[PDB]
Amino acid sequence: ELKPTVILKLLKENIIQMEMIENRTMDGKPVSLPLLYNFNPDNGFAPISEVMEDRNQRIKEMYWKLWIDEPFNLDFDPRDVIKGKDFEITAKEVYDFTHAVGNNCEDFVSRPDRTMLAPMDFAIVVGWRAIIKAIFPNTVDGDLLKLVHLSNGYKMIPGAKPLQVGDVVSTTAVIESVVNQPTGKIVDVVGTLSRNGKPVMEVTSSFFYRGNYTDFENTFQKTVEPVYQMHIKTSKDIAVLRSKEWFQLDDEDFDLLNKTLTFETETEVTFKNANIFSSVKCFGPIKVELPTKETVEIGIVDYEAGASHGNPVVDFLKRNGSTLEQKVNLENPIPIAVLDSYTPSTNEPYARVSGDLNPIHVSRHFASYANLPGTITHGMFSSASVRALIENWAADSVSSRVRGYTCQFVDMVLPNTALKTSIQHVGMINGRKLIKFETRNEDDVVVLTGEAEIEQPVTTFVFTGQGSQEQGMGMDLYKTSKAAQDVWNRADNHFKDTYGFSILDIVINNPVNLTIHFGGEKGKRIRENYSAMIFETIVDGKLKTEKIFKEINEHSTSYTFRSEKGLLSATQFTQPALTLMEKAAFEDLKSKGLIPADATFAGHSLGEYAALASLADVMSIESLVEVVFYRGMTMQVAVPRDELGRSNYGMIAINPGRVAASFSQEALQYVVERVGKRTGWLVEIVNYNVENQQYVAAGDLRALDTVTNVLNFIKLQKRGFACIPLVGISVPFHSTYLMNGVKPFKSFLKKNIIKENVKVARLAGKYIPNLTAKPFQVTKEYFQDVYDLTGSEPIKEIIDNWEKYEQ
Amino acid sequence: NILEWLENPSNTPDKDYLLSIPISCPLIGVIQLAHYVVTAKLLGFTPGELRSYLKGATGHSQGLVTAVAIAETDSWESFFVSVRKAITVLFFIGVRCYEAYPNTSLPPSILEDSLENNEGVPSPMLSISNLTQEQVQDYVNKTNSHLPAGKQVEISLVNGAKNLVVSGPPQSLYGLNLTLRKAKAPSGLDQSRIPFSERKLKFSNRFLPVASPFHSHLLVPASDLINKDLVKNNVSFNAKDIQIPVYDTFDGSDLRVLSGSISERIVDCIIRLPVKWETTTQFKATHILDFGPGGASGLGVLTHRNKDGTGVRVIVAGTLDINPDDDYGFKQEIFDVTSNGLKKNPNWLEEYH
Amino acid sequence: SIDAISQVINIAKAHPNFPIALQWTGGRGGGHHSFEDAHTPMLQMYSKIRRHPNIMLIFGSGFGSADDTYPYLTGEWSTKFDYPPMPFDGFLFGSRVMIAKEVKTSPDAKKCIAACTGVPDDKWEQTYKKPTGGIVTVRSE
Amino acid sequence: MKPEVEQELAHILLTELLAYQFASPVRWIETQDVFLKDFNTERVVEIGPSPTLAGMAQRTLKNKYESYDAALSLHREILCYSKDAKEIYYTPDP
Ligand SMILES: Cc1cc2nc3c(=O)[nH]c(=O)nc-3n(C[C@H](O)[C@H](O)[C@H](O)COP(=O)(O)O)c2cc1C
Repeated sequence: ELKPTVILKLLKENIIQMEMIENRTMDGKPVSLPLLYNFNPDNGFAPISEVMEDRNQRIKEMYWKLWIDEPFNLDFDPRDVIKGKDFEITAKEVYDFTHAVGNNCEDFVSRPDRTMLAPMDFAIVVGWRAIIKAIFPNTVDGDLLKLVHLSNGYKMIPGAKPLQVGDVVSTTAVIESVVNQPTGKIVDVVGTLSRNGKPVMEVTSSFFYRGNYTDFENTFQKTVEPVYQMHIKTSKDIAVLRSKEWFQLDDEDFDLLNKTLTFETETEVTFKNANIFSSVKCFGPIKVELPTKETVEIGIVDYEAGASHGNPVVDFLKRNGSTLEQKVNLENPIPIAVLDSYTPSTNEPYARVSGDLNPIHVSRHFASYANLPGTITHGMFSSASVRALIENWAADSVSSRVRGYTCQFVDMVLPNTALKTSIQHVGMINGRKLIKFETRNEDDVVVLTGEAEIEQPVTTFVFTGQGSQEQGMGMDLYKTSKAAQDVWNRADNHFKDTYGFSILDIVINNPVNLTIHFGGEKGKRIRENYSAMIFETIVDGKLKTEKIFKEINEHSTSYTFRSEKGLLSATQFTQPALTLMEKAAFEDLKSKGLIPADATFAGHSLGEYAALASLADVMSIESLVEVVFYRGMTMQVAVPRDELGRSNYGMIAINPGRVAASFSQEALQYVVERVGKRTGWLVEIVNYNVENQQYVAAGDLRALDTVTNVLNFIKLQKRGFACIPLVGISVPFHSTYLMNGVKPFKSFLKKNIIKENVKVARLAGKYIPNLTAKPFQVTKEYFQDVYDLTGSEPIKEIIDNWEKYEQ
Repeated sequence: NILEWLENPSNTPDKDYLLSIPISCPLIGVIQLAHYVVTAKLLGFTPGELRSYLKGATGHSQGLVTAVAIAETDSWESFFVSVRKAITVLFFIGVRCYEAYPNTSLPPSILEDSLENNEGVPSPMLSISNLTQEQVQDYVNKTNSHLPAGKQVEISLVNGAKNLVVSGPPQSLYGLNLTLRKAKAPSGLDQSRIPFSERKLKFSNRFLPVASPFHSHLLVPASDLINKDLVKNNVSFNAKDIQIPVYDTFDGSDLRVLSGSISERIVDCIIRLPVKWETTTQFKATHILDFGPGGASGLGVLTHRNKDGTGVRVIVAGTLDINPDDDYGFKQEIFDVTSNGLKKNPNWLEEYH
Repeated sequence: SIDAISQVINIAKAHPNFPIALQWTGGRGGGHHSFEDAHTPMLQMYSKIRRHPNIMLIFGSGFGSADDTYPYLTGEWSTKFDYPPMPFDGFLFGSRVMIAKEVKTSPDAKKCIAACTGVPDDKWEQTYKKPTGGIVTVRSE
Repeated sequence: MKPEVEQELAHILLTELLAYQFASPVRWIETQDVFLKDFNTERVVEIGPSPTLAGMAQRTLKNKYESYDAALSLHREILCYSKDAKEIYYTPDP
C-alpha cells in the first residue's frame, strides 16, 4: 500500500522541517525523524542551511524508538555494563530465522524424538538490544545514519552446549573500547549470553561512527596482549627482569634460573590525543612452566603510568621473549568448496525476525539521504548465510561442530546479488580446524571475509604396547620435530646422567652388548644409582627385598648388559624407548594444534602408561622414563634367565576361529583353564584382542608348546595352525604369576605419581583403563568394580568410608 | 503463478522448487485432469459419457484422488466442481505433508559418496528392482534394528513381484543403500560358468524423483489435519455420486462400498498405507488407459510389464509416439478409426493352447 | 543361456518366414550341459520368444513321461512362479530312450543306466561335487 | 566431593589401576566396544611404531559393526601414526 514517507512544511517562519517517516516500526505506529533547516532569504546563493544543534540527538531518538523498547535516555555511562532482557527461545522464532537466512540444517528443523537446536547466528537476535544500546550514550556521540558495522563474531565458551529451543537466555553487554581515529570513532562491544546462570557464548561487535572527533576525554581502549614467553638462561636475564619495577614475584627468593616464564597481560589505556596516552595500565599474572609442562602462577605484572607515548612492558616482552600463537597454519591450504549464494529481493523479513529495523535497509528515502547505493542488505544476513554455507560444508551439516565464527564486512551488498564464497582449511587451533572464507560479488569485489573454528570428528587416541620394536623408531620425527627433540633429549640427558647410557644410542644403533664404567666421581655416583635399586616382592604375606644387579658392589669397576641380537629387544630398554617414541609423536601432534580437547584415549599394555603421560601429563619426562626403566629391569629379574638375557616363559597369539569355525572364546578359556589345572603348571589368557579371533596366552614356554599342539589336535578333528609366537616378549605379563609384584609396584607408583600432577578433568570420561574397560570416574560404582575384580584394601577403605570422603 | 510460468519459461522456478510436493501434488492432478479433458473433447464426448465407457478407475497413490474425481463427473458444467474438489484435496495433501516432514539439506559427503557409486541423489523414496518382497523386507529389518523409531524406513510401493519402493528419511535410505551395495554383485560380472544355485544375486536400486516420504509413518501426523481441513473447504465424496468402481490401493476393494468417508480413506492410502499395485489391478479388462504423467516411463508401462501375457493392452493417453515393440499403445490409438485403433495384446494361454 | 536365446531371436527376426525350432534345455540334461536353471531363463524370455510366430518352442532336459510334461504343454507350469500360463510347442527326450530296445547300448550298460535313481530338479546341482542319483559331473578335454 | 578430595581419590584410583594392570588380563575387546560404539569414533588414531591396534580395530569393525556403521552412516577412519601421516597432519600432497 501507499503511505506518507516524507513531509515538507514550515515549522516556523524561517525554519523548514522535513519529517522523514519510517513506517516499518516495531509497534506498527510510524516514527518520524524531523530534519530542520534554516531559510535565509538574505543569502540568495544558498538560502537554506541545516540546523546542526541536536541533529545527532534527533537521529538517536528515532533509532531508539526503532530499536530499543525502553524509555528514551541517553545519559548513561559507557564504562558501565548494559543488561539485556531475558529471551525465551521458541520453535516459531527458530523457524522464522532459519527461513529468513536460508539455513537448512536439519538440527534446527523440528523432528520427532529430537529437540530442535537454535543456530549460532541466533545470538545476534538474542543480544542485539544490549549490544546496540552501547553506541547510544551522549558521551559516545555520533551520527547513527553514518554508523557502519565493521565486523561481528561468535565464540562458544569451551564445554558449553549450543542454544536449544526452550532455553531462557540472559544477555549482558560492555564496551570493550571506544577510540577516536582520524576517519571516525570505533566502538568495540562484547556481549555475553548466559543460560541458566552459566555463560554460553560471547558476541563481539565492532561499530564505526564516521566523522571527525576530538573528544579524547571520553575515549579508552582495552587489549588482551598475546602471551609472551621467556627462557631465563643467565643471571643477566634475572638481573634485568628484577630491575623492572613492574615485574613482581610473590616469592622474592624464587629461582628464575633455567626457568620458562609466560606473561599474559591486559592493557587499559585512556587517551589525551591521537598520538599520546593519558594513562596506561598493564597487569596480569606471571606463570612458570613445570617439569610436567603445566604452568603455575608465580607473580603478577603490574605497570601503571600517567601520560606516556607507549607501553614499556609490552615492548620489553616483545624484544626479549617470544609470542605464543595458538593458531598453527598448515603448510598448504586445503580448499573445501566454492559456493554460490544470493541476497533476497527484500530486506524486510530479516529485519522483522532480527529486530534490526534500521530504515536504510527498507526505506528508499532514508537510504538516499544516507548516500548509500540503495537499500543495502543487512550485513548480518550475509554473515548468517555464509555461516550456513560453512556449517553445511566445512562441518558436514553438524551444527555443534562450529565453535567460532567471525566475519568482516569489507563492502556493501545490494539485494538480488549473486555472491561467490570460497572456503579453505588453513590451520588448526587447539584441536579445531581453522576455516577462512572470502565472499565476492558479480563485479569480483570482496564483500565479506572471516574465519571459523570447526571441531574435529569425535576422536580416540590409542597407544600401542610392547611388540616389534625396530631399530631407528621415532628417529625421523626426532630429526624434524622440535617437540620430539625436546622429549628425546630430556630423556637421554637423564639416562646419561643417572645410568651412564644413552637411550637414543640404543634406539639408533641397537648394540648387542653395553658396558657401564664406574670410574671417577661420576662413575661412582652412577654405580651407587645401580646399587640402590631393588626388586621387592611379597612371599606368603611378607616383604622379600631382593637386589637387582647382584653383580654390582662397591668394588665393581664396570657392568655389562647382554643380549643375543641387540639390546633394543631387552625389556628394560624396549619399554622406555617405546614410551618415548609415543610421547614424542604425541607432543609433535600437540605442537601442531591437532589434539581435540575431548579426545578419549586408551593404551594397550605399555601404551596405557604412555597414554597417561601424553594426554594426562601426570609425570615429567624424566620421571616417566625412570619408572619405566625400573619396571623393565624388575621384569628381567622376575623370571629366571641365562646369558644373553632369556627366560623359560613365553607368549603366543591364539586365533580361536582357526582351530574350528565353531570354537568359541569361552571354549578356549575352558580348554586353557583345564590344561593348566589338568597339568599343574602356569598358563592363562592375558590379552583379549579381537572377538573370537585374537587371544594371547602367557606361561611356560613348554606349557604353551603343548597348548598349540592340543589345539592342533582339536583342529584335526571335530608358527602354528592357530598359534603364532609373539616375538619380543620374554615374561608372563598380565598373568597371575606376577601377582606378588602388584604390592611393591603399587608402592613404587604411589611414590612416583605426584598427588598434584593428576587432573581429573583430563581423565574423567576420557581414560579407559585395561583393568576395567570403563571410562575413568571417581565414583563408588567405579571403585566397587575395581574391588570386585581385584580386591584391594585401600580401595575398600574408599568404599567403606565413602560418605566421609564425599562429604 | 502457473500461468506466468507457462507463458514465460525463462522466469519459471527451478526444478527442485517445482518438485516440492506443495507444488507437484496439485500440478500433477491438473495434468491428469487436462489429459482426461483432451481425450473427452477430441472424442466429442462429455466427461460423463467417457466415464460411462469405463469399467472402472483407480490411481497410484496420489492418482486415486483424480480417479475418484473423474468418477464424479457428469457434464461439462459440473466438471469444474469435480476439478475443484480434486485439486483442493491435492493442494492440502501437499501443504500438510510438506509441513509435517519438510526436506532438509543432506551432508555433502553423503551426496559425493552416492554420486561416486553410480547412484542418484538421495531422496525420501528408494526404488529397488529385481528382488522379492521378502528379501527387501529382510534388508529393511536389518537396517531398522540399528535405528530409532522416528528414523525407521518401510516399504511404501509394492509395484510388482520384483519391483518395490522404500520410503523414509533420505539418511536412512542412504544407509540401506550402503547395506545393499555391500551385498550386490557388479553388473559387469560374468557368472555363466558358475552354478545357478550359487550365483550371487544381482539387482538395482535408485532414488525416485520425489521430495516426501509418501505412505510412511512420518506423514501420519498430517492425516488428522487434512481431514479437519477438507470438511471446512467443503470437499467430500459421496458413494452415490461415484458411479464406477474405484479400487482402494491397499486391498483393491471397491471404494463405493466403503463404510466410512471415502476422502478419509483416500488420504490414508496416500500418506500412510502402502500401495499394493498388483492387488489393486486384479480387475479383468482388455484395455487400460494411462493418463498419469511420465509417458513411456509412467505407470502404464509398469502395469503392462506386470500384466504381460494376460491379454491386456495398455494405452498411454498422455503422449504421442511410436513403440517399435508395439506391445503398448500411445495417444493415437485412442482415436484411430481403422483396425489400428483396436489392438489386442497376446493371451498366451489362449493363443498357444 | 539368455544371450544365446537373444541370438536365436535375432536370427528368427532376420528371416521372419523361415521356421526356427528353439530347443531349450537346462543344465540338468544328460551329456554336455550348462550351469543354467531350467525355468528362470524361460520365465524371462518367453514373451520375447512369442513375439516371433516363426519360432517353435521345445522344452527338454529332464522329461521322461506324459505326467511331467503335461504341465508344460498346458502352460500351467509357470503359474507356480506367479506368472501367466506359458504353453510350449513340444518336448525332447534324450536320456529317456537310452534303454530303448533299438538303441545300441550294451545290455550291461542298459542295466547300469536303469539302476540309476536320478534326483528331483531342486537337487540336480549336486553333481558338480559328488554322485547324486547315480550321476555326477566331470570336465571334458 | 571437593576438588582436593576428588583429586586424592583420583590419585588412589590411578595408582591402583596402573599397579594391578600388568598382573591382570588386558580387556581390549571391551575397550574397542566402548570407543567404537558407546562414543562412536570417526577417526581412531594409533600412536605407535606399527599398525597393530589399527589392524585390531579394523577387524573388529569388519566383524561386529558393518551393519550398524552402514545404517548410521559413519565414515570411520582408522589411522596409524606410522603410515597415515598425511591424514593425521592434514598434509595431502598436491
Ligand atoms: C548320451 C547323450 C549324448 C548326447 N549327445 C549330444 C550331442 O552329441 N550333441 C548335442 O547337441 N546334444 C547331445 N546331447 C544332449 C541332448 O540332445 C539333449 O539336449 C538332452 O539329452 C536332453 O536332456 P535329458 O537327457 O535330461 O532328457 C546328448 C545327451 C545324451 C544323454
